[PDB]
Amino acid sequence: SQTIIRDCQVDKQTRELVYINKIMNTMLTKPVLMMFNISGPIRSVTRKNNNLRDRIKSKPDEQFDQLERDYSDQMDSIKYFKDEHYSVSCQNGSVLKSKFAKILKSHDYTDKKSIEAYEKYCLPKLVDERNDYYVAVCVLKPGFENGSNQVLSFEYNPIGNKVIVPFAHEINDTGLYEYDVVAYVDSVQFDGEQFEEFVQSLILPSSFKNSEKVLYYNEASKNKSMIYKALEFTTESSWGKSEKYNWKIFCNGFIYDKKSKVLYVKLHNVTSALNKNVILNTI
Repeated sequence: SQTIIRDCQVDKQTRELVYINKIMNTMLTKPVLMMFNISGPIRSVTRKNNNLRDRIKSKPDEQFDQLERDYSDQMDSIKYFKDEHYSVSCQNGSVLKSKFAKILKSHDYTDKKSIEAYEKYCLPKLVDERNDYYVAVCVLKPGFENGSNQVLSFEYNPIGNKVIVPFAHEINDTGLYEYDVVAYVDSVQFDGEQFEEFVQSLILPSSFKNSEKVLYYNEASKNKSMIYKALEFTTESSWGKSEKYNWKIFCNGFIYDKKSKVLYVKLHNVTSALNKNVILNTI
């Protein structure tokens, strides 16, 4: 149910975004819509083996585990790409905005109410005036969950040396969005400012201990730079000989390897009033 993203430069002009969504692995009863921004037009769409999900996920998870001290368990122009079960179209947001229902019908996404809903709560997040960023429309069809290929791979060419990390949620009534996504983005440049804005708006899960505090970290290390929040608290034995434990869990934010220009993102069960993408520069 978590969303896994891997975006890598595969050569001078091309990048590949691998997107694994929660939906993608459900018994789809009818066509499902997924839309997100991408920094350039797509030229190929493929499905990949499910083993890729854990391979990709382990990377950001591993990086963030290194920050924790979890004493648990202790003993003490529109382009189309189709398949028997999915249908995708790439186009500038303005275009999608200008022909939404037809394009969607094009992918066999009929339900009028649903179309209106997306046009009202989704599209606004995917259409920017300043830059007419591209949008990827994927309609998943029943049967997509049959087999071991519920992983979409988008081959594309970045416009203007930019890379969009698709975090934009659907606009909702409460103004609060719960995130659960991990990401791996290589060949990108650090952006402290927007990383901080994001980290500082996050609300961590609770350990239910009256003594817990949420600390904000923004530290640069030898090779890597980290911006994250963590839940910290102490636990001590009552029997005497107070062997104190300083727990440091629920670390979420951005970790950036300055040497290899790799970005690790983890926003696991955190809430925020921010509903936006992270747009970075390529290297």
